[PDB]
Amino acid sequence: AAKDVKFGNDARVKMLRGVNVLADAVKVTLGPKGRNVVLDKSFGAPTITKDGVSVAREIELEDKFENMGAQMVKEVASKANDAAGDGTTTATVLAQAIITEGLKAVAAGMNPMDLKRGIDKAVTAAVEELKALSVPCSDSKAIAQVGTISANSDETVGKLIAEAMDKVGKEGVITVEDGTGLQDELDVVEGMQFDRGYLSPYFINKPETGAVELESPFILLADKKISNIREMLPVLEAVAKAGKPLLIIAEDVEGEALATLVVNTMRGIVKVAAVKAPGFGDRRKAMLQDIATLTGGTVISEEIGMELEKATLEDLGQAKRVVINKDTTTIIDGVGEEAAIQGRVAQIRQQIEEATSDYDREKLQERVAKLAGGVAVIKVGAATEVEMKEKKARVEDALHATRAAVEEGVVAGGGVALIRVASKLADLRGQNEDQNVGIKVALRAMEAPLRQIVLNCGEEPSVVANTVKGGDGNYGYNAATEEYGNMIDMGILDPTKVTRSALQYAASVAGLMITTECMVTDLP
Amino acid sequence: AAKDVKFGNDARVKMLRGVNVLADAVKVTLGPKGRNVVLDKSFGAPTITKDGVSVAREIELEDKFENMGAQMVKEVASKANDAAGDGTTTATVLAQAIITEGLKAVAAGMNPMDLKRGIDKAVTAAVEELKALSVPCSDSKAIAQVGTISANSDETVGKLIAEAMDKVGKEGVITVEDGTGLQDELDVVEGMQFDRGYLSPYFINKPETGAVELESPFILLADKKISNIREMLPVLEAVAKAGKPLLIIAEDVEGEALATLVVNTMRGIVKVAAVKAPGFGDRRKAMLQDIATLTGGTVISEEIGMELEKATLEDLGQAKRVVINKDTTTIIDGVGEEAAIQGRVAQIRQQIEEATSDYDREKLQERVAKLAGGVAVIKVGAATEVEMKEKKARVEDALHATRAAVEEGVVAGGGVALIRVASKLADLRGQNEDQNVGIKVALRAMEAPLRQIVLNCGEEPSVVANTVKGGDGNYGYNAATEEYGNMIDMGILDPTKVTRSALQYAASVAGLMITTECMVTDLP
Amino acid sequence: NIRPLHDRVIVKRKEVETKSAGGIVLTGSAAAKSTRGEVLAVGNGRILENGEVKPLDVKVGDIVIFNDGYGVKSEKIDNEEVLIMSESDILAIVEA
Ligand SMILES: Nc1ncnc2c1ncn2[C@@H]1O[C@H](COP(=O)(O)OP(=O)(O)OP(=O)(O)O)[C@@H](O)[C@H]1O
Ligand SMILES: Nc1ncnc2c1ncn2[C@@H]1O[C@H](COP(=O)(O)OP(=O)(O)OP(=O)(O)O)[C@@H](O)[C@H]1O
Ligand SMILES: [K+]
Ligand SMILES: [K+]
Ligand SMILES: [Mg+2]
Ligand SMILES: [Mg+2]
Repeated sequence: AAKDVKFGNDARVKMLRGVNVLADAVKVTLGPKGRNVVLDKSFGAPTITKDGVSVAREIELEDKFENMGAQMVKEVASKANDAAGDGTTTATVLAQAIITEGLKAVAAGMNPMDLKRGIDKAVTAAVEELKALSVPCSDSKAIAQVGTISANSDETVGKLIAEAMDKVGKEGVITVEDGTGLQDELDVVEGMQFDRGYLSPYFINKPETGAVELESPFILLADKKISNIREMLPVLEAVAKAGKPLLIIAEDVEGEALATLVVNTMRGIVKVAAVKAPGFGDRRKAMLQDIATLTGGTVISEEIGMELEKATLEDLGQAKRVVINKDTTTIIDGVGEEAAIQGRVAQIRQQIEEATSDYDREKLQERVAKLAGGVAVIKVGAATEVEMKEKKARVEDALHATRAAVEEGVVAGGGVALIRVASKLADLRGQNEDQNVGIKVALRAMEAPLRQIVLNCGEEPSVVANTVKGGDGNYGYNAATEEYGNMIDMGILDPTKVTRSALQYAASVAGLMITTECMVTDLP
Repeated sequence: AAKDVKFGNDARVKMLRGVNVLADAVKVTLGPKGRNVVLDKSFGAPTITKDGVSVAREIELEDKFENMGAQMVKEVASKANDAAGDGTTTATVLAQAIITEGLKAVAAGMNPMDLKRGIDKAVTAAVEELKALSVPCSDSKAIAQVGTISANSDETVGKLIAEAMDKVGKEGVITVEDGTGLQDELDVVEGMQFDRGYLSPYFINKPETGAVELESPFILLADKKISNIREMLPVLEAVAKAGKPLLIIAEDVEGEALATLVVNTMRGIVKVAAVKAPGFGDRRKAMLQDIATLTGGTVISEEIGMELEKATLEDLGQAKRVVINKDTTTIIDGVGEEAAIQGRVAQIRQQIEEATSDYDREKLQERVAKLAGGVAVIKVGAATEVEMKEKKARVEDALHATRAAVEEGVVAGGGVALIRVASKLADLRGQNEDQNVGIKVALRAMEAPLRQIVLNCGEEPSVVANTVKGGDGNYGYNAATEEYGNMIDMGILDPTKVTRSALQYAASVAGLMITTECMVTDLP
Repeated sequence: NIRPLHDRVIVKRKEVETKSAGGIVLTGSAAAKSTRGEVLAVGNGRILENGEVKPLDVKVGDIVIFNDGYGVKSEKIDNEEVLIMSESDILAIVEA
């Protein structure tokens, strides 16, 4: 359709007004004293949230140029949530401050391209200084503090996430889901815990629990679906000769074969039980082979060539314990070679590195946590649905912050890290004066997270920013108690990945936005 | 679409106006002197209701920010109805009072996050004090009083529900349905009373009633559907040798088999009667096994292995009496082992605990009541459809209140339980002054149910609140007689679960709502 | 023990060739069921229109080629799979 075209300072003012609207919506949540934002949902109750990415996503303005500004600065929070999962509010606070100060220098006649080059140089040096300033975060108390701070100073969430990471180890996978109670519940599972139940209700060895218990059972892995008892009849006879129980992981055991095997189960000759193979095509085979590696067995398939008729006891897998139930199944201490397990771990890690999709990579990480280590599920307990959503978002942010802490390290929180970085970058210079001014607006905008935290606390941002800049090291401002001290000692830690990602994405988008002169939108 | 964004006190005022609209619609029904609300239904006559959850559901406002407030505070009544089924009006009264007093402290410059923390601490301590203050409610007179009070002081409803729980016992299931008469009717059925009639009209042994009566009959449970007489022909011959009547519970009896068995019925060799198995797949087997456990028999199925040809008299179930009618079928004194019966109750109770869906869990509870205990159906009698709906809602609320009374206990009604709890929590303190103020607004808002009850009575809420606070123990205000006295002696009891749930959900939503600063909605 | 009747023969099918001529191992339908098998039991012989029994040209223990179809039947003797056919279904005897 027809277009409205704005040029120069008019377009810059409209875009900055949109950025200010989005950033003022976002930044009322920053810090521990930050407040919540209600987002109207056309389907369901409104969402009360303290995370900046949701309130950034929900912002869309009537003025098309202001809507441009809002969308472009919303990209900052979207990217910061995609990469680190935390610091979206900090990223938007940084992006707004670079844009306002960058447009001040743009209105001062300085070249926006050179300003963007200066911002990029300053933020590259800032990332280097953050990496130098960072301390690795491996101990449990530091992780608990990171999870607490990232969850609006909720010590319960931080300690629960610290315990979960301690339980599942470094290779473990932790996810957050809703709970039925009012309290946070941690559910840690070990070994293979694929979510398929028994094909028939009659396998139950323990009727008082509905769970089949198999002590040191054999494990058959059929990559094909079976409906006749003929094929594994030699295997069934060999198992009956051995006398140990047998568990089948197959694509489908149904009809005739299933009926005869449950009949043989209640006859007592074989304590057999069959369950469906997990996943779907191109994924079922890989983690079926993972189960085989864990249990020291081999998968029976037509592609690999051997049939169930020539399958023997050596072909079948081995574990010390097997638990069947309605929804899932647990295999405890599969008898497999350790070196093969680590080789499979390395292979799936290489697949993770080669994976360019979040879904495939997260499935591979889940498989790694299944075969090695454990899986933790955090049930968010809340009296109401809106508190469930708010607490779930906070726990997710805390989990992402703990993951970023172990990935890259921690720095002093509350924006003190960016303050120290900007203080260290005082002598950085560009190629010309416009680049130096861009560096200076980048350094000044690194004070924006601390200033906005103090503004949310109700104190004076200038006084506290100058006081923190006067101090050295991790000395900073406790925004909850409104005091001063070594931010590490008071447990206010920020993930280096979160702060660095927020700074980088804010700098990139903000430089691209201050470089603009003309904006072309649709007419109202 | 484009968004309107409101910040700070403007957004808080709009949200509070919406909350006030919903809560003023809801709270005109609180107490015995509370009035009714007419809700327009686009399909059918308007609904006159005294329950606060229907009024809360039907409130939606033109102003989008006020509509946010309305939906958020409607979540309180929705959650209170989902959890306890009663006290939705009390929950909305509590939620509104916390929000108004919380926003008063928010406007007073106090930190909303610390106010929410104080409210949560005060309400946790309040739940503890309600649990300490509660007395278990097992006697029939207390149950009758709870059902009466929860049904707008209707003694007939309370005494009917007390008689129903006395008849069906603790394991029984009681439900409310529309009646054809003008009076309330109680219909209690014992044993298995699944709702399938005879497959053919000619089975009727008693033509003057249309009901087949079988005295000490054999029962055959066919999981599969049968269309040929050959399979149970050995069983039919064995039954004819025994001479006792036989009842079939099958998936379907049709065609040649059905014709052969009805012909043999009117020939007098066997007194057989075949009916459909209840329910559908994955639930039919479980309740068929329940019938087998009750009658001491075994279900014939292909999965279990034994066929109808190999079925014998020992395989068939045994009962003392069987009644067949057009819609249902009653089995009286099924001859089964008691220990197996209680093991089945334990298994289905474990399934109930594992069940996370209301439909599946209520079907399991209905199965438990069928196998052990009884099932009561209360027919609501009213001269008109609108009175039918109103009386049905009142009886449903009374039933939920009696269930909560046996589940958790009872306390003094009329909001005096919350008054005593707030009096006990006078010395509770938070981590700072904002948390202490949040505790204080929680304690003050616990007086809101009593104050709104007095307001509905037309008296002065402050005088009565001070008079009740001056008293100790269960001394309180009879709102029907406008008198004072021991509320337990006066028969005004509230379920501890109902009051505690109302307080908890009101506190959670109200704290989350007072924490807000910005609200983002669609443009009008 | 099983011995057949009239003009029919009891034959154990030879093992399927797992590997092809040049060392290529065939599996599945490539390892198709062998038409050759050793003779386990020979019947008395064909009965003609005159009622005389004419002894069969096949002998016990000789590898022969059989044609699978409606004529051939499957059976299990001492937990081993054998095939049942008539002398017409037997194509030829393998010698040397
Ligand atoms: N008690 C505290 N004292 C000082 N600074 C604090 C305190 N608690 C949190 N902070 C700081 O607040 C900053 C941002 O907090 P918050 O979690 O609200 O924002 P965010 O991470 O930018 O947001 P989002 O979850 O939307 O990504 C962090 O830099 C953190 O160090
Ligand atoms: N005669 C009475 N004297 C004093 N208090 C009474 C009397 N009858 C009822 N009440 C009190 O009235 C309060 C609320 O009554 P009502 O049943 O109308 O509301 P509710 O249970 O909050 O609402 P809803 O059915 O919508 O969930 C209860 O706390 C109850 O103890
Ligand atoms: K935030
Ligand atoms: K009411
Ligand atoms: Mg955050
Ligand atoms: Mg009520």
